[PDB]
Amino acid sequence: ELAGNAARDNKKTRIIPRHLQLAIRNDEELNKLLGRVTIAQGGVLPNIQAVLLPK
Amino acid sequence: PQGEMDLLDSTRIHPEDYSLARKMAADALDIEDIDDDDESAMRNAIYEMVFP
Amino acid sequence: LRDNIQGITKPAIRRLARRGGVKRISGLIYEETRGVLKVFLENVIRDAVTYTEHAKRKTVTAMDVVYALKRQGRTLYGFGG
Amino acid sequence: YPADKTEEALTTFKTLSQNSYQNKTLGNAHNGRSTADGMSCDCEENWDTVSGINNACGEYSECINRLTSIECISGTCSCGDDCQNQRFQKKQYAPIAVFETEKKGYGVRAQADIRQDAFIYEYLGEVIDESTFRKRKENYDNQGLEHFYFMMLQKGEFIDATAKGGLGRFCNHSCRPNAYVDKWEVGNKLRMGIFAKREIYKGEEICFDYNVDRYGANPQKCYCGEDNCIGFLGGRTQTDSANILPVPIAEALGSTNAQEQRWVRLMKEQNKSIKASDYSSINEDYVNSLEMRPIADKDEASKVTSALLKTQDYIILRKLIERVSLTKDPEVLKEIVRLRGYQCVANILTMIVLDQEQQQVDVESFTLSVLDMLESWPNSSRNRISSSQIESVLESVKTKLKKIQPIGKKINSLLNSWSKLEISYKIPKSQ
Amino acid sequence: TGGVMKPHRYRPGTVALREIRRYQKSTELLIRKLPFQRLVREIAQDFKTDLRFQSAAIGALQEASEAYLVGLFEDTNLCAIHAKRVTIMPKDIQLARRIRGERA
Amino acid sequence: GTVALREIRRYQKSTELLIRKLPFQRLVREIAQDFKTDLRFQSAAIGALQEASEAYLVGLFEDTNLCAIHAKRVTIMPKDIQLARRIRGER
Ligand SMILES: Nc1ncnc2c1ncn2[C@@H]1O[C@H](CSCC[C@H](N)C(=O)O)[C@@H](O)[C@H]1O
Ligand SMILES: [Zn+2]
Ligand SMILES: [Zn+2]
Ligand SMILES: [Zn+2]
Repeated sequence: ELAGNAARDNKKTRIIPRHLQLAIRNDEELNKLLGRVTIAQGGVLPNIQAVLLPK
Repeated sequence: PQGEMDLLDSTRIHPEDYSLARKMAADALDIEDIDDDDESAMRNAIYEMVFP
Repeated sequence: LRDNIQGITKPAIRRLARRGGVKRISGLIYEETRGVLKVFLENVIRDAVTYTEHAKRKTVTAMDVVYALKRQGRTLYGFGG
Repeated sequence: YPADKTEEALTTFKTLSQNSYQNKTLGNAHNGRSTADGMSCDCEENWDTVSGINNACGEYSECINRLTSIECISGTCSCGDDCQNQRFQKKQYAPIAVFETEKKGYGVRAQADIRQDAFIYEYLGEVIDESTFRKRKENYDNQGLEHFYFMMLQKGEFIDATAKGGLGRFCNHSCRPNAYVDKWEVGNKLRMGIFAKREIYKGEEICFDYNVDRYGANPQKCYCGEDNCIGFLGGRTQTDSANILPVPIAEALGSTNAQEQRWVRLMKEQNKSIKASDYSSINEDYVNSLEMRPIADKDEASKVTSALLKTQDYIILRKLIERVSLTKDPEVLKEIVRLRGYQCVANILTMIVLDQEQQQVDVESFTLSVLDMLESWPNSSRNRISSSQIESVLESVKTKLKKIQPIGKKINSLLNSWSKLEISYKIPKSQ
Repeated sequence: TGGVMKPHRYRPGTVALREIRRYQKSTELLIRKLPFQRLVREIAQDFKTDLRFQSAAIGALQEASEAYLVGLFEDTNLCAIHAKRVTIMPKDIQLARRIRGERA
Repeated sequence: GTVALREIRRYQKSTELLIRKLPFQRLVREIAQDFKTDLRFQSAAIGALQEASEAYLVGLFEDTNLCAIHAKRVTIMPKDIQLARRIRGER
């Protein structure tokens, strides 16, 4: 369900490992359960630190 | 100021008195580094006097 | 094959650091990343090799690799686990 | 102030509202690689209900696309339509006017006070390829045009502002500019904008650094009036070995492109260190190793006078004074008198024998090497000296170095010789 | 007067932040396949030779190594940010490994 | 500063528990009450909980001291606590 929703925000009809990684890492309890697993071809969530940005 | 055209060509002053007019203009502006033989400084002085 | 640790080139490790959100890279860090990558690969390769040797085989398969990784708490999904 | 010339400047060319393309392939972002996953900022649309303005992606907002020099596109970004990061597309230029002053042509002035980092005006023109650029450049050189109108959008792609463009073509070069050009991405295209480097007030001229590649063209003298002016329009040298000292200063020492080549070719190529191109630090070894020949040209004398007025180095002044010692042409000396060489020599003395950055013996050698041509030059009136009053400096330095008696006796002879000369008239003024 | 004005260069960090977004949006492998395969063979050679390596095993090893390196660099970026710096140093790598327990 | 090193040497050479027994016992009972009521507790379970919590807190303080050392400081701060917890994987 979460993977299909995340695909729907990406305007795609094909579920890929990227959408699965997005669905797992964006949900707190699912991230807690699947903490120590690496999703093949899943990539990384976009995260840029606040003080890393210029002023 | 060093160009081909001349300020005094638009006046009634004869060309034989151009250095006289430039010495008047240079001495009026309280310049002291001026020398009579330096035509360039005379032209600069008269240009800054008439068109500051 | 002789000293191909330099095959992990500087733009590649720069890309790997860049995915982690790192903005600036020190000039001395590359040897350290090569060393830690060598250590990790050494451990996983060792475990996969003894898994294969127990199986009386001469070719390391993906199942041994996924088994070794999962035994180190680094479970991998997508390769027949 | 100067009269407005905005409409007159506009009539000189075909005004454009947007950049024109020679073909649809040129000017595309990412070398034409269409990023179908366009970078969408995560900003939420902030609509002020009173003014009906979408305040999202503002100047002090944290829009990632704005920081990365990418403009939001309506209908694709979460910021919504009419966000505050559509400056190029909405064409919200700063209010500017056109005027004329000094030796410059038309120039752009700020009609209002403009904040720091604010977008001023989008540089407009025709996007052209390299061959079309070469053809147009050859045509303009045949036409004798004395104005640059080309900017490099990117590698192999140029923008011409000669016949068609915008008001930005009238901006003049400044060696200490208040604005700068930057490259931005709008959609799948590349734009060149002009942003304010500092706070600019109304009426002030808007200028940017040209950083111009000559492509082998001759230098053009810079009349910007900035104190940090290098005197000519250019940029980085086309190769190393090209300059070690500034031209006027290098040609003052008798050095040329060949002599500046030879030193670097003899040492840098043979494992000895020569720093990059920077005239803030003088390399004394090059100046000592330079060859010296007498001056017989008045333009070279003017360059020598400029070098005296500019260079602070002890060694460059030593070698220039030595070259003057070799020089014995009376007409060049009369030109130096007209240039008031005595005025420059007073400061050259003062910096070395009144301020003490060197050793007393070496300063004594310098003073003996600089009194000789002062003794030798033709002089016919104290009015030459009166433009410098260098006699006062001579008295101060003979009094300071009173223990070195040859310098004192030479200055005695020099002031005795100068005391006998005639004087010339200054018109009295009313009181 | 046919010269060209130059577009100058980007500020340090702008192209860095751009490529940060580009690599965090896309998912392709960042390590070259053949040098990594040779490195894996070099490490495996030290125990017992004549060991053939299936393509799927090499791909799994590459994916695991990339995931490990990305996690380590995230931790090292946190370490650098904690020390009021924006540049990561090897000391942050060693400290991250120390606190993670990988290094004794 | 001297008594800081004296306390470090004394506690690093000692082996007895540093958390007081009765407040920890009441804390354990108070925490366990809201999961299930009328709960009884063996003494050895409370001692095991105390020993495990003390070992965990000692390890956390050691890693926090390392984090404080990294930032050219000698005083530990809460930001060191959440840095150590974040890197170690707790949330
Ligand atoms: N500081 C400066 N000193 C001298 N010439 C300058 C200058 N800045 C710009 N220019 C001249 O202006 C050209 C750029 S086009 C600027 C507008 C043009 N002068 C006009 O009024 O139509 C340069 O190539 C140069 O010839
Ligand atoms: Zn935005
Ligand atoms: Zn926007
Ligand atoms: Zn200038």
